[PDB]
Amino acid sequence: ADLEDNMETLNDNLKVIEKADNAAQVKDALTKMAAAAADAWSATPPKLEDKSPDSPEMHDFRHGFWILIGQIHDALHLANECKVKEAQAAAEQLKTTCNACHQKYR
Amino acid sequence: ADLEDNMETLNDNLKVIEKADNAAQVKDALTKMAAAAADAWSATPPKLEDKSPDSPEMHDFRHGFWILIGQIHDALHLANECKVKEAQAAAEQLKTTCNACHQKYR
Amino acid sequence: ADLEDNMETLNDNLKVIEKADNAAQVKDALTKMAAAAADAWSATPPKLEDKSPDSPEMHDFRHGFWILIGQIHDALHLANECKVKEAQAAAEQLKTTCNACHQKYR
Amino acid sequence: ADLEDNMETLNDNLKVIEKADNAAQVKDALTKMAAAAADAWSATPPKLEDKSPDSPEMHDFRHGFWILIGQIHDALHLANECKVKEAQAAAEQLKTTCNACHQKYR
Ligand code: HEM
Ligand code: HEM
Ligand code: HEM
Ligand code: HEM
Ligand SMILES: *C1=CC(=O)N(CCCCN2C(=O)C=C(*)C2=O)C1=O
Ligand SMILES: *C1=CC(=O)N(CCCCN2C(=O)C=C(*)C2=O)C1=O
Ligand SMILES: [Zn+2]
Ligand SMILES: [Zn+2]
Ligand SMILES: [Zn+2]
Ligand SMILES: [Zn+2]
Repeated sequence: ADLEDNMETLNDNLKVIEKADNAAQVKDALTKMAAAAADAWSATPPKLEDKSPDSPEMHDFRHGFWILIGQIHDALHLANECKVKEAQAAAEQLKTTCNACHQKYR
Repeated sequence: ADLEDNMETLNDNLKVIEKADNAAQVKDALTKMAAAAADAWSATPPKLEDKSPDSPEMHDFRHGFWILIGQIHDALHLANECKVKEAQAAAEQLKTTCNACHQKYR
Repeated sequence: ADLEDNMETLNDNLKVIEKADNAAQVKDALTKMAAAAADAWSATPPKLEDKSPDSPEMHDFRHGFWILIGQIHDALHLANECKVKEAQAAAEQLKTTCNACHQKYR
Repeated sequence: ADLEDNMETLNDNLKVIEKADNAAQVKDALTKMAAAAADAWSATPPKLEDKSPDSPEMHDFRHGFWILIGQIHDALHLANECKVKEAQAAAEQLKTTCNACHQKYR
């Protein structure tokens, strides 16, 4: 999937989680988020088109995905344990990682 | 790329790290490994081909890559700090993750 | 040290980081936060003094420290890399973790 | 507690995790190991007393506890999801981290 589509998948599923009634819905969403974040790994964002892959900027760009992936991984544990409110909080909190990357690279 | 080729990227780059003389070499190899781990995320392994994308087995299989990716993330920081020896040890330590997945799923 | 004293140390050093114009000062402050956060691990806050040490509340309280500890760990690598602004932003970001625990447990 | 006593707690609990019959027994042991590893954070090992608190050795020593704490955290989630063989597997894998530290500093 292209970068924009993975980003839409991340946005859609954060909202699903916010509004979720049960653990299954939160798990399903976090699962789709993980897959989207992992597929985005390799993408070159428009603002860095003129920079190579091994470029310093691209390393720092990709670093935000390691952070996101890790927060997704741990939130899915909280959902697996039926700790719905807790998993919803972890999801709300990882917005800071979304925002930081957008602020610098969108 | 396919799962086999991602494994070859992981294997190859690990020996590069093993034998490397400087930080830049280790950084480049970890970067390639991180892309290959992320790309592997959604692969279905030959031995789980009778299991569904949402099944305990496929969740456990992907969990192994969350762990791998985490370890590669940290190892790159060590490489970035030019802590080459400490980076090669992390790369050695994460081989436990490679092998753990293999024993269960290869 | 007690929990209040660890909280003062976390806060005081977060302010040092915000004010800092160099990596050395951010590193040192992140190091002291790490120590304060690990020392707070086993504290029982007043609002949970009526709860079992194995309660879901107490497990969730300690989980907030795990999150904080890992955010400090990553920010410190950023600081070791002389990514002064990126380390400051990470420190800014982990305030969400401080805020979340406080709102539930203080 | 002092470094030696926390190391006893780490070692005793590992062996309890080995032999455990149920998830409750693994959860409880891992909880105890988390606390022991967090309490050990600050400790100056005998082999490094003559080093500065901000020497590379001490930074590296503390780093190993970050790695250990994150691994205990993840295993505890597996134990809480009743994935007892997977939590036992994760626990017995900790020894990669235990051994690496002992090799350099014990
Ligand atoms: C975190 C979970 C997260 C969300 C949510 C998110 C959403 C998001 C949207 C809705 C867009 C707009 C899509 C569009 O083009 O209309 C968007 C765009 C970009 N993002 Fe994002 N994003 C989240 C996380 C992250 C992270 C962690 C990074 C960088 C590491 C990142 C980056 C970007 C970039 C670049 C774009 C613009 C891409 C484009 O338009 O082609 N996001 N995101
Ligand atoms: C860790 C860094 C890592 C390495 C290195 C590695 C290597 C590796 C090789 C060389 C192969 C054989 C490829 C072939 O075509 O014969 C192989 C195969 C598989 N692996 Fe692997 N592998 C590493 C990590 C991991 C992890 C973390 C997992 C699971 C989460 C995993 C899984 C597998 C599977 C399944 C195979 C078989 C694939 C096939 O036959 O098509 N590996 N790996
Ligand atoms: C994150 C870096 C963080 C900061 C900063 C912080 C600050 C802070 C202050 C300044 C206080 C007031 C202490 C006082 O009485 O003088 C305070 C108090 C509490 N905190 Fe805190 N705090 C941060 C993080 C966290 C986290 C992550 C948790 C829980 C996981 C947490 C908890 C608490 C609690 C409980 C108190 C009240 C203590 C008491 O009144 O006895 N904090 N924090
Ligand atoms: C990880 C799970 C882990 C285990 C288990 C473990 C065990 C252990 C023992 C049994 C000892 C000696 C016991 C005694 O009573 O003297 C011991 C001692 C030391 N350790 Fe350890 N240890 C584990 C992990 C770690 C980690 C991650 C580190 C460093 C980051 C570490 C370090 C040390 C040191 C230093 C000692 C010697 C203590 C002394 O001589 O005073 N260990 N550990
Ligand atoms: C998902 C979350 C949840 O709480 N449940 C109920 C069954 C889980 C039962 N338990 C334990 O109490 C400990 C492990 C375990 O699996 C879900 O299905
Ligand atoms: C890569 C690793 C390394 O040590 N060096 C040498 C320059 C170090 C520059 N520094 C600091 O000393 C502290 C932060 C920082 O960026 C590399 O180029
Ligand atoms: Zn967690
Ligand atoms: Zn690290
Ligand atoms: Zn990082
Ligand atoms: Zn996990």
